[PDB]
Amino acid sequence: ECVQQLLVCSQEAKQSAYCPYSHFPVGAALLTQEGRIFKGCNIENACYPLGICAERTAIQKAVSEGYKDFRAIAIASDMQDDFISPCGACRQVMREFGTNWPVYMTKPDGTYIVMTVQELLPSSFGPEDL
Amino acid sequence: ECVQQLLVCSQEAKQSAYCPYSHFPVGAALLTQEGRIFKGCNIENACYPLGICAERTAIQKAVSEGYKDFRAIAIASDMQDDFISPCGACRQVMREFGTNWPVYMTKPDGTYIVMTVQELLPSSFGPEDL
Amino acid sequence: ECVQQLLVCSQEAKQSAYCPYSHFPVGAALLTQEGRIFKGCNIENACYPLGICAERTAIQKAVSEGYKDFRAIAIASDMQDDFISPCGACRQVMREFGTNWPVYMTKPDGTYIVMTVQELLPSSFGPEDL
Amino acid sequence: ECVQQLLVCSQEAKQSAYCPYSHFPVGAALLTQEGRIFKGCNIENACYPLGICAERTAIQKAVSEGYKDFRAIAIASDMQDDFISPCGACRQVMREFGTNWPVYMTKPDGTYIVMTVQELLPSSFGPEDL
Ligand SMILES: O=C1NCC=CCN1[C@@H]1O[C@H](CO)[C@@H](O)[C@H]1O
Ligand SMILES: O=C1NCC=CCN1[C@@H]1O[C@H](CO)[C@@H](O)[C@H]1O
Ligand SMILES: O=C1NCC=CCN1[C@@H]1O[C@H](CO)[C@@H](O)[C@H]1O
Ligand SMILES: O=C1NCC=CCN1[C@@H]1O[C@H](CO)[C@@H](O)[C@H]1O
Ligand SMILES: [Zn+2]
Ligand SMILES: [Zn+2]
Ligand SMILES: [Zn+2]
Ligand SMILES: [Zn+2]
Repeated sequence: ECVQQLLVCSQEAKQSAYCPYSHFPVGAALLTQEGRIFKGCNIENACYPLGICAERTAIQKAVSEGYKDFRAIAIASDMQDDFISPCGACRQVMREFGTNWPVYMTKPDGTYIVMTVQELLPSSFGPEDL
Repeated sequence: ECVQQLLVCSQEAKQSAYCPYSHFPVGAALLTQEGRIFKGCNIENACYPLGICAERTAIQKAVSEGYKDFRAIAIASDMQDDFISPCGACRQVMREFGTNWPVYMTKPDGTYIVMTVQELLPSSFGPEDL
Repeated sequence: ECVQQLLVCSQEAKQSAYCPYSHFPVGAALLTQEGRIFKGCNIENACYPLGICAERTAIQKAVSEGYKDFRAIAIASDMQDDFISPCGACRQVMREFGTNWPVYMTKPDGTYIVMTVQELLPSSFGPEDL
Repeated sequence: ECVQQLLVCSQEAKQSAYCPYSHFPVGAALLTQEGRIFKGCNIENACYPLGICAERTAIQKAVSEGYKDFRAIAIASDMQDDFISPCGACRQVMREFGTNWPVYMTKPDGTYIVMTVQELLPSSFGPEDL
């Protein structure tokens, strides 16, 4: 039941969210095999397209530290009627570093649904096709 | 058996591909409900991130023409041992305009596997969560 | 080939804008050497990072159609105070296909200011750097 | 706070670069007002459009950590002929957090050229335009 640890960490991360345009804060906490946890939030830009997601910010922070072996990730948002699910782009970056690790799509209260990168990105495009 | 029509159109589209960096040409042919077909290819940039996929180029061309109701899309590449599958990002743009339409992931010879946007992007993030 | 054409064409292009999130419509009119014009608009996505600008939509349309020349491009917005300037990303895609050509930053007023791709993105990163 | 620190720190950052596709490593060292430095590298993806630059990786790391100030940033590459300049997209993300601060474009030589965010992206699009 260490999932609990991640969830709180992703809600903490959500606090540093820079989303002045959508006002839709998002946080994520990435867990490596080593046991270290990397936090990330969405970072928008006046030119919407140049923004970045919370999952991407965590993965990129971890990869820049040398951690490329992930065990799981938890996403948090202020949405109530829906679990917070990663977008196609984020699912593609996750895929770059793993196919069988769990993604925790939470709700503000602590409830969540879990799916692996493969389940989220079936018949995925990947490194091997290049 | 009009799928044939799309496939050829996506291979035609693949010819205008501007991929000097990956040398990995990709074409796509989008079919609207009206029956019109929109072609697209990947367009790279020295700064890799600024590039764009073939599916995205077709959808964006169609949307800029007022077509937002899609019936199907076909992707073509020069890859042999794998069907050409859309990346997470492209699956997210498709989702923006439809959840139940077919995506034709072809092979150079004409063989292919088909899946809907939903199957490709399960538990998807979408407009409604905003 | 002529300014007026670009002013009205980029203005019409703005009409197809798919921007339910920003409510900030943008249009683009890319004039090729041949004399053909390509219209483009901003096309947003529920996941902000996956939207795309009017200029890129226009350029991508052109390239996918075989045109990589470009004599000029005009941008338009519903912004009455100040001319819409392209975002750094667009300047970067513009540069991939030339650094001298003009970019017409306009106002609904019909009034405009013009700057070359090179002036918009000085000491730029490009294909030569490989 | 000091040039030398940024030159070596951006150089180390380049070591974590995940660039199996371009084989073009890039490092970034963002100096915050506080005096803390954030390293970043380019992190590519099988789908080129989904990679991310060293500067954005560095900036995003910082912001997610609460820092939105920035006193300067240095870029580094294995490019011995010419200083690496940031791509338009990076300049655009840089601008979102200030337009005056310096950008140190370097050479493995230790030699460099410096230009402000504003000089790199003149007559820029920004948050004020909403
Ligand atoms: O970080 C995200 N992760 C989860 C789900 C959707 C996309 N987002 C962010 O939500 C905002 C609305 O698109 C924008 O800041 C995205 O980066
Ligand atoms: O258009 C694509 N569609 C299908 C599958 C993967 C991603 N690509 C392109 O393949 C190249 C390698 O990433 C790059 O130009 C992408 O835009
Ligand atoms: O097309 C654009 N071109 C010029 C100027 C700004 C960036 N945009 C669009 O404006 C909206 C605000 O970021 C978003 O839909 C962008 O695609
Ligand atoms: O990090 C970068 N910063 C500065 C200069 C160019 C763009 N890049 C990276 O160089 C590679 C070539 O486009 C790709 O991995 C980009 O992310
Ligand atoms: Zn995402
Ligand atoms: Zn794609
Ligand atoms: Zn733009
Ligand atoms: Zn960059």
